[PDB]
Amino acid sequence: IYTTLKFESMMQQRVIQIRSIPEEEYHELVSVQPIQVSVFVQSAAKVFTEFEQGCDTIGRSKVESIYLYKFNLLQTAFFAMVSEKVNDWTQLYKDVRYLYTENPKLLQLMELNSRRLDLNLNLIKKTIYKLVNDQLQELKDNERTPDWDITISSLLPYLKKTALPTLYKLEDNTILVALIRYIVHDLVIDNILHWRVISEKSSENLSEFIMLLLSGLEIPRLNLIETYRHSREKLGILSKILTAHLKDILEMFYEGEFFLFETDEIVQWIILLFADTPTRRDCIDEIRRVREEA
Amino acid sequence: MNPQLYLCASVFITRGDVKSVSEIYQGLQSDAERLQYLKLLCVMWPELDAPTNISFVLKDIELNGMDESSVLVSLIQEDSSLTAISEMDVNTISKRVNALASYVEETLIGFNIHIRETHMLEDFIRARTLVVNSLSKDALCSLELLANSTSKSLVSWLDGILKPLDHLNRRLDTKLSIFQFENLSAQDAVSEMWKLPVKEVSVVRSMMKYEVEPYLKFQGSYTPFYEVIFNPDNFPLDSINNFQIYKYLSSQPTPLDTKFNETKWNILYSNGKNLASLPNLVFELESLIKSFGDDSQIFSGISLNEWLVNLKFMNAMDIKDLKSLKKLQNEDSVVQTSYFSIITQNMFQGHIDIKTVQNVVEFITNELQTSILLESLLKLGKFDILEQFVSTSGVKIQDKVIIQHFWRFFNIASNGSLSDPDMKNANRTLNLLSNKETHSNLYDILTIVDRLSHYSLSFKRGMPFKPAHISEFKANPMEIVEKLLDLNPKLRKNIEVTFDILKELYTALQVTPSDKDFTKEYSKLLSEHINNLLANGDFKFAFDQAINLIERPDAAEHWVTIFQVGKYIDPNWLDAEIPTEIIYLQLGIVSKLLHICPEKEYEVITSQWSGLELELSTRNLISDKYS
Amino acid sequence: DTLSDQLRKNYYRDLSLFDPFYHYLISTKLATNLNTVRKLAIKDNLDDPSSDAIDRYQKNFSRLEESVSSISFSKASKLQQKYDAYQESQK
Repeated sequence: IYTTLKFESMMQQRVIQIRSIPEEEYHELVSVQPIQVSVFVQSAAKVFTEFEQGCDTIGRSKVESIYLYKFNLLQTAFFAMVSEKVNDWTQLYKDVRYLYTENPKLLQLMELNSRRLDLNLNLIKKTIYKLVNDQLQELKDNERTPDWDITISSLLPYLKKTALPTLYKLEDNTILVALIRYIVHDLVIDNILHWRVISEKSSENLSEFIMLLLSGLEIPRLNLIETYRHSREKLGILSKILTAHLKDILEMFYEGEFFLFETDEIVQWIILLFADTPTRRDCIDEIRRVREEA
Repeated sequence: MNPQLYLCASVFITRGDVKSVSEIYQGLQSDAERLQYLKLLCVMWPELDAPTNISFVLKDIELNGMDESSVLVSLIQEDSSLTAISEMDVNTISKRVNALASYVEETLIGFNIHIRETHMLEDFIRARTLVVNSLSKDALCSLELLANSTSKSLVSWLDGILKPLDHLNRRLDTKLSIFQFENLSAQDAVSEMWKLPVKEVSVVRSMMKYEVEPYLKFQGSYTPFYEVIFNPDNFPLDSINNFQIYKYLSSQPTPLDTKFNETKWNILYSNGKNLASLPNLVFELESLIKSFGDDSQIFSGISLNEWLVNLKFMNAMDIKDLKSLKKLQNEDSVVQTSYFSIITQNMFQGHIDIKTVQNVVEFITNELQTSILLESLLKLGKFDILEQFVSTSGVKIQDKVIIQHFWRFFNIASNGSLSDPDMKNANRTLNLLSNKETHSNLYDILTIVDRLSHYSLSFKRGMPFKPAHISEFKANPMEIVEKLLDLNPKLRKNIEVTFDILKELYTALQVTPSDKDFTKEYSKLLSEHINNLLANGDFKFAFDQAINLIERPDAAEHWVTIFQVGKYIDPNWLDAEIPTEIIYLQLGIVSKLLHICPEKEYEVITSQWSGLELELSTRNLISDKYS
Repeated sequence: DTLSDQLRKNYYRDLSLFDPFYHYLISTKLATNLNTVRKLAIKDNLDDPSSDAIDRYQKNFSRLEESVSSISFSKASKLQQKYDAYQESQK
């Protein structure tokens, strides 16, 4: 109870120093390695060096059992505050990965940070998830007179002047691949597959829409990533499926143009858009069978 | 007279023989014979015979020149019974004459009357009246003989003795003889007259007019009236009848003696205290005092006019007697000041005109009397008349008296509204102040108490807030705002209005704020709003205000209220689970709080943060049931 | 009754003070007084025929009238006898 006596009180000396990191350091940016962090990040190195420093006054053995409790808790405490002092959470996220680069002992700190990001991605996903089905829902209720507004004032401006420019600030091209993949695969196309039917007229409406989607999901820096081009090619192929009479459709399959379509998906796309005939039949068994022979 | 004629005459006299007795009387040649005959007639004539039958003695004597011997001769001729009486031996005749003359003289001496030769008829009528009255007890038994007399002495005796005695005897059913009444002292005679079966003004008036006034006028002295009747022992002034008899006797124009006015005053001055135990006492005293005339010597150095002036204020002084009024002159200056202040306060009650004030001026330190007058108008809420009087007279009320009456009205007021009669009177009272700036705080107090009356406010549970209670909150004006937030749900979101009320309370109560901007008071006020909003389920507005509180320089003093937002749980949330959005907000405020809270609280604040972060990590943010 | 008693008292007093001449005068004076009271009682009964004044008179004065009449007659007779005896002595 002597050892407990000092451990909570030096917890106080670092916390006073954290409140003491001068306020103007959370708003100014310093150049450091190339990434740019805020002026406080480098001062920040001292606090967690200083926690190891404060341990010398009775070390481990006398401290081993709560250190992880006490270490993780301190990492958690610092993390929460700087979100309210560092306005731009993306500016915020970059600082935090840089700190746990400098000293790879800040385990909880990365968990907090990676989850902080997961959140911000989901925020971007949720807002975008809402618009697309809704425009698609909008298309759904008035085939004849769609309100193209859903796309026009909020979704694309979001992407071009809001969603996407935000994502540039975070700089990690593996992740953007995860986001673009999300919209194309899990959002847009899947809802489209699950309508009861995609009216003959709805498809062209839908055709005007998605293409508008391609226009806002083009990230030139990524022409170099494989699935980025495969998503954009595929979507390019999806609009084309949507506005053709049956004969052009078999022609594509054979051309490998169904490279990005499962036979399951190829037939399902056949099943949703056009009425039952042998014509749909000869073509469907042909694709599953040529797919069978290969 | 001839001895034989004297004996014969006595027989005719005792028989009531008017003819023979008148003929003998007209035959008498000398005044000595007439005197001897009138003595015999006075005693020996039958007392019950008509007084008119002896009226022949009042007629002038016709000297018919009949000799006594010729008359004696005719009488003995006509009545043979006289022979045995008149024709005896000389010694028998002398014995008869001497026995009869002794009886006649002894009878007259028994009445203390001597018939004088110079006044023979007057003394005969008086003697005969006493002889007859000794038998009949009628004091007017000789009225027919007296009415035929031209003697002023007999008329004065009739008016002064006989008529008073006849009225007294008829009134009391007494049979007092003239001789007994004339031998009473003047005091005893007046004492017999003052025996009244009932003491009423009508009875006393009849006795005065028909007994006492004629008797005292005949005696030539009114001294028996003041000694026996008109004294303090007979006039205790303890009944309306005794007082009205005193007023009636005090107005009699006889007697013009200084002793009357002294005795009248001694009755009023000794017994006038009993008058306090009449339709209008002041008017009765005024009428009595006016009846003395303007003789200042009677009044112990106060003029008639000064008494009449002083009488007008007796009701205002609660003084009911002249002796207590004179005693006020001997009282000290403090007692005199108190009485004069009561006079002015009583005279100025109700609706008054300028003449009411002029009457007090005619009666008239004047400054102290005027102060008591103004205090009485203030006391009675006569503000319209007070404002009119102050504007016309130029008299100023002392600011101390104004402030005393302000607090009197303010402390009685039932509520703070300027519609309340006592709040109106308190406000009117402050408008009399010559310098409003020196007492600005009293107007600030009226203003804030009116503002507070528009809200639901209670001093204690079940006790209404009165204006007077505002002074109890001087040590903590925030407690009024705390009670306002609890009782008025519309104020919970209106921080500007409650901050304005708090600034007005500090101004009115002369409480010094922490700084010019009320920085600490506003932080505390914001803390009380957040606490009240959380207690009422309004997490949104509590959160918005806790973001304003956390950015304040003194936010560390209020860390508990900020922490309460970070741990808030609404029992009406779905499944009693914190909505996911609210978890982000609570994390939101708890780690801003980690930068400002006391270092000793870091563990508790971090534990709430980690509990919310763990809960958030369990949620499927894609299919969030608690969104 | 008071008047009858006062007349009776005065009469017997005056008779007791002391020649038949004195008692003759006292009885004659009382006879004249009683005659005046009689005349008054008769007048009252004439002015009001319902008055008992005559009966009151007879009740109160009859014995006194009888006594006075007897004494007056006795003394008048003694006066005459003394005179007749004197006249015979002179003859």
